[PDB]
Amino acid sequence: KPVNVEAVRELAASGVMLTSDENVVRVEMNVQYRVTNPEKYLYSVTSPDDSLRQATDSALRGVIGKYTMDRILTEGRTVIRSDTQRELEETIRPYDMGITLLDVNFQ
Amino acid sequence: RKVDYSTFLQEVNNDQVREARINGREINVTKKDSNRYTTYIPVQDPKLLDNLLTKNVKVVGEP
Amino acid sequence: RKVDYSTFLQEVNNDQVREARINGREINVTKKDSNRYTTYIPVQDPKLLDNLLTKNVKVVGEP
Amino acid sequence: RKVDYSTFLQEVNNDQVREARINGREINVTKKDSNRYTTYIPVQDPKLLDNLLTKNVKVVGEP
Amino acid sequence: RKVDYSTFLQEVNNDQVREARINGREINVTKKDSNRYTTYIPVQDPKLLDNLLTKNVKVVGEP
Amino acid sequence: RKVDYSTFLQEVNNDQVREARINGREINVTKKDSNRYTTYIPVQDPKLLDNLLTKNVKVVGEP
Amino acid sequence: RKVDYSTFLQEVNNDQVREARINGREINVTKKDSNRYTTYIPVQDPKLLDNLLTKNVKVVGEP
Amino acid sequence: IPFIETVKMLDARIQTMDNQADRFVTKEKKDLIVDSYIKWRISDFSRYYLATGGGDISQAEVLLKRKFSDRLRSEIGRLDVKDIVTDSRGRLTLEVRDALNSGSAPVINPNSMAALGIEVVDVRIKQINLPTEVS
Repeated sequence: KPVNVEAVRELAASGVMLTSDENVVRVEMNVQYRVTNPEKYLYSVTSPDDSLRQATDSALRGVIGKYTMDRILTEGRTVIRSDTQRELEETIRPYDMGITLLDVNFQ
Repeated sequence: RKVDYSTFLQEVNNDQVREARINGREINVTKKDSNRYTTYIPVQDPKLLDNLLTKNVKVVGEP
Repeated sequence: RKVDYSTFLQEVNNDQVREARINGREINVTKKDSNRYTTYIPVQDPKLLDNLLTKNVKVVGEP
Repeated sequence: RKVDYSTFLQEVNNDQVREARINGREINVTKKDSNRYTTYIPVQDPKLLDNLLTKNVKVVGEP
Repeated sequence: RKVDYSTFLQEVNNDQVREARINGREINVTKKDSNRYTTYIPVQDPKLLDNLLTKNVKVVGEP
Repeated sequence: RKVDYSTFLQEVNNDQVREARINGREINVTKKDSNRYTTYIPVQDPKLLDNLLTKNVKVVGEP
Repeated sequence: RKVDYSTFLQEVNNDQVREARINGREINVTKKDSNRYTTYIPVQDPKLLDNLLTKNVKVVGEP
Repeated sequence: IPFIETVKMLDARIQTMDNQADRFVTKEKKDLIVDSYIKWRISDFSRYYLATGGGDISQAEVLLKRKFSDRLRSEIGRLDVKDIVTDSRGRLTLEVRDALNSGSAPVINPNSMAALGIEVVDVRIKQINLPTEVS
């Protein structure tokens, strides 16, 4: 079974989200990841990419929930991404998938 | 791998495909996560090409 | 089993259909209760695939 | 027997046909009074199938 | 005798044709004054059949 | 002497030709100044007949 | 040199094409800076010529 | 060696990637429409060929778009529209280029373009417009 280890894989997670101050924001995100130790990628979770997409969406929702609307719009665009990447890394840890994370960037 | 046409449309509507090589009825779909599969067009669908171009999906014909 | 196209339609709009496979003019129709019957298309219908998709009906192409 | 296409159109508008069996080019019409005849399509008419459906006329395909 | 398509459509809008026997590419036409001629579709036009149906002009297909 | 299809369209948009002899893909065109040439349709264009009919340009088919 | 369909439509909408040599599915495309390449029509497109004439590019056919 | 060795050609000339009109939010919620272009070269041909499946230019352009949009928005978020228009030395563009070339954590950061086989040589903004209502 061949696994495309070296190639960089892309994922898009977008959705209408609720902020802290009862406000609503249209948010999109891109996540670029690699795959290592292909035995983990193949024999741990069914469709690891879909699981990672769901985890990314959950982490993005959780991060946006805490912060207010205006800071998300203008000032928090750096702490939002930093929190989202850490939350995604913590979330996909128990799954023990072969995927390693390169960059989470806020669109 | 073979993936159903309705599932492929749900996938493209959710921004999961990157490039699609169309060979008549047959379509070779490449997802954004570097997974490739093949689908088949059931009947002539005019909305298919518009949906593909609208969602910023690469479309490639063949000889 | 052979079943005509009209009652297949108002079964589709009354969402009793789950999977439809279209090789040619014919459609292999599966109901929600896992009862399958073949249907024949009288003439090409542009609205057929749109109606099938909007009703969240599984659609399968054929090689 | 044979019947003009416009005759079939106005006939189905007034709701007295019951079963319409489509064999490609030909049409085998069944009346509400058990009268059977034959009609031919001038050229491909997308509105035909919609009109037959909206008036609750049984439509039957053929292999 | 062959009659031009633009003249044909204008004459149909004039309500002066009674029967039109359509043979695919060909049309055999009878005027209201019992004048017989023959015309041609340049390229497929459903609006043709729409205009003949709305003008109550007889339309005839053949095997 | 062959003329571009686009050039044909802005030329007829200017009301400058009279007759259009449609032979499948190719069209024999005569202007208002008795200049005759041939033009080719790239693909099937439904708006062609509507534009030609709206601007009082006569069309003739061929056997 | 082969160029996909989606980027060709992007160039057409961004106005970097002068004339299009359409030969069946194949389209021989020349940019406004006299750059030559070839694109392929994957599936029958009903609107490409609309945009092509809207952007005023010389479209030609081939015998 | 025939039938055993194939060859893939990667152009070392600088490639230019332009971005269509898109909306950015400044510090005072003033929406801007920004047109910008980037110029990039391949640094490590093997690494670039591995990172982008088959060495296709579009695949690398996609990643470049994804990162450049993020860095540019994060830089604009802290700035005034007057600060952006009055900027003549291209300080924000230079900072964006430096962030794209060297990422954040001879170590190479995985999120840097150096982790891929891409080097960004210049980032410039072509035109800055306003929404039709503001104009």
